[PDB]
Amino acid sequence: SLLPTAPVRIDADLYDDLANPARQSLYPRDSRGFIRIDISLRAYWHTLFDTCPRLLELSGPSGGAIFLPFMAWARENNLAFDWSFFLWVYVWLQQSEFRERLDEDQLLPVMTASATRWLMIDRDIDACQIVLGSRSLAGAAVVGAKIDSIHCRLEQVQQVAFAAPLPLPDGEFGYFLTPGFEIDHFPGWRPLPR
Amino acid sequence: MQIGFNFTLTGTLDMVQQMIKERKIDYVEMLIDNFVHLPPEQIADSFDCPVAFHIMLSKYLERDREALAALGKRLRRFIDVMRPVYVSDHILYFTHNGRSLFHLGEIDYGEYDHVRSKVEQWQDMLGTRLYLENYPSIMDGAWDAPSFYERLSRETGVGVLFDASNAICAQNNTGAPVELWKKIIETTRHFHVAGYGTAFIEPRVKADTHDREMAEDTLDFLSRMRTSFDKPGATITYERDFDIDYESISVDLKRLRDIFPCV
Ligand SMILES: [Fe+3]
Ligand SMILES: [Fe+3]
Ligand SMILES: [Fe+3]
Repeated sequence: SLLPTAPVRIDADLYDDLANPARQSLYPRDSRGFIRIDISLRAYWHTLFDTCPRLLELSGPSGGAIFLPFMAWARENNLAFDWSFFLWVYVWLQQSEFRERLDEDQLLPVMTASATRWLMIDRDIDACQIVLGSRSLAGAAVVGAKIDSIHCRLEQVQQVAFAAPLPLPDGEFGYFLTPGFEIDHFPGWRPLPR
Repeated sequence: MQIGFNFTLTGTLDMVQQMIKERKIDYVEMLIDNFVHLPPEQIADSFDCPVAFHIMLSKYLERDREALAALGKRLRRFIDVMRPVYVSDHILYFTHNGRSLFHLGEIDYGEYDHVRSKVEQWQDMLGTRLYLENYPSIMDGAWDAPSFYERLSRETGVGVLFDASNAICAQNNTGAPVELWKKIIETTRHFHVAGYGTAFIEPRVKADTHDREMAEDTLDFLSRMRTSFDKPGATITYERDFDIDYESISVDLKRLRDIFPCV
């Protein structure tokens, strides 16, 4: 009744293939290792496509035409699947067969998704806000602010406009962190992390 | 036993305060690393009841000591201001060779000496007794986990935050009986419970989703072992971080007090 662990035993045996969809085929379907990878693979799928549902307008409801080539692309470029995970998907889209169909209706949700992710996972005591910039978003930026009040009726991620304009980043995206909950200094765009 | 509820999202405050007013919960367990930047007094003044701390993304097994110490120092004064009933953390594999796992992995329980060293270092930084939660295993590591926690808790002085839903997932996924945790259940006074889902492509593999009411075997687990669970100062926190509506939580809380009534 239990599913066999067939070629492995513990989770530590499957660490390397938890984000490699091309490596799921080498496990027996009836095995538990196949399902463990499928659970982890669906976690990447749902984190990307439940947060950015309009990406499914490009790939289709299965999302395979984006998911499988990106997961292979991210393993080659040694991505870390950090808070910049969504932004790297957009960078891959710019070199893919969907590059002609990329507009601001697709750029904005992935920008607020990366700001929202950094919001929830980052644990730097000295970092209160993240500011996301883009060459496809001049004059504005996406600001992710950690919670500093339990009674704030606003979203923690906002699109803000800059009076004096900010230089467009070198790559498609750029970021910088603020010590507090105010932007009084532009330190220079930092390149997107892995 | 005291019944608690986990406070994770800032938008659920109005419902949790109502649960306290109607005496549906006795305390509130918090994902305290999510609210590390707001004033610690304002958040103690938001709940007219005791609170408990639950740390999620400390990553003390792998985080750099410099950034880990900064988090501990901040959590230390949250402990000072609020005086939580307990402070709890996890044993989880977050990163493999630099890539972040979106489905967190069960650590290899054969790495005791490494886990023991990181646990004593993290418990020292928090300056209190730390409780560690068990994993809802999918692979066969569930069989060697009960003796792993009993050894870790014996040498480092940590407690165990026993999640009944997680052990029920382990029994369903690998056959490891929940009775392996009997000795831990009769020792620790703090517990977790929640509903669990199923793997999409396989209804036999169970996953901790915290989005449903409690299962049938999870309720029978608490019922037939109400003596080993119930103790002086015993607490159990119902977890629901997805599908957060008042009524599906209300029935599960009532089923919880139905198992553990006063004397
Ligand atoms: Fe937990
Ligand atoms: Fe739990
Ligand atoms: Fe759980």
